[PDB]
Amino acid sequence: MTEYKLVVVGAGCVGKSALTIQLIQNHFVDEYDPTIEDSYRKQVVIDGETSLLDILDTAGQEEYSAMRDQYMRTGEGFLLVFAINNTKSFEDIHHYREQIKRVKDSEDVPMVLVGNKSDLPSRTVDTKQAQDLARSYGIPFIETSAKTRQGVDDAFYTLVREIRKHKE
Amino acid sequence: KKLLEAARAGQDDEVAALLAKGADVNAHDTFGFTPLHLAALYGHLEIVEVLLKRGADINADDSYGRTPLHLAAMRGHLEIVELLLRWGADVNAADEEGRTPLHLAAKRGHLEIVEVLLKNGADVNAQDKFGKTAFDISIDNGNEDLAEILQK
Ligand SMILES: Nc1nc2c(ncn2[C@@H]2O[C@H](COP(=O)(O)OP(=O)(O)O)[C@@H](O)[C@H]2O)c(=O)[nH]1
Ligand SMILES: [Mg+2]
Repeated sequence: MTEYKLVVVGAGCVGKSALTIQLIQNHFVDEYDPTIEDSYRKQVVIDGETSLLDILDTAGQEEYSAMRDQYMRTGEGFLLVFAINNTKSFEDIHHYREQIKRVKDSEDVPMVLVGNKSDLPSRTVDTKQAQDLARSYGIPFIETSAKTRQGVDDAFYTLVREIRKHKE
Repeated sequence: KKLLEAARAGQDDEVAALLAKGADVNAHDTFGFTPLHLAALYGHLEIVEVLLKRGADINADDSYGRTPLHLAAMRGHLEIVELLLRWGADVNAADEEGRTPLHLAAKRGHLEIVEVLLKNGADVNAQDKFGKTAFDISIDNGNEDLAEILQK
């Protein structure tokens, strides 16, 4: 097999932990601790090849961590998450992408834009802005919902497919 | 519910009042975190002592199979690790991936916690569900001090 490093980044209370737990365990957690940062491992078959994925569920940037920095400097794929009903999270995506590019020397870093909480009828951000931003960055954009599990696997599979493209 | 928030925040008088009021010491949220879990994770030694003396469970698991010793080792709280060890916590527990607290401590890079866990007695070569040991983690990270401690 091959090991693919996937790093989930974004603002707070956007649903990173919910998405990671939904992928790993196929179960939606109503409430999770906002400070726990941990690495999970899964073995999945994409297209016609089996592989192993290790995912770091980032919590924040409050204190320096050696493991988090090592993952940031080594992780290949990045999942930039934001919530549709909050616009500050959407604004922070530029800063997150700039930080990722700066730490990773910004050659061909593969990233995927993710819109979570798409099962709520109230939203301040529309698909037009997110799609335009994703096309400006030249990265795929996927809408996700951790409650209905729509797009949970599609986002990670698109990220690994983009990772394969960078190596190829 | 009030006990969980009081333990997470770090309130001594509130926790004592809730315990004297009849709040259960083994309450858990959706994932499975107990007041001892949160107190060990956030670093409130006095609350951990009070909960242990009250009759809490020291080998309780969450939905991923992690014990309070796992959280204490992954955060870097030495005193809480020692206190949990002195009351009989399983030093060789395994989560849903079969990760010993030694694995978490070695991956984070907490050399002192590694030394304490080794002194309390724990096998160096334990394989998880993915065929990995602490020495392999040290090789992957490349830390010289961790490899020196493990090989000796
Ligand atoms: N309705 C809905 N709620 C969500 C979704 N994702 C996350 N949440 C809620 O957001 C809350 C906090 O999310 P959290 O897991 O802490 O995200 P994190 O802070 O990035 O780790 C949780 O209590 C979830 O109930 C979603 O897709 N739909
Ligand atoms: Mg989280």
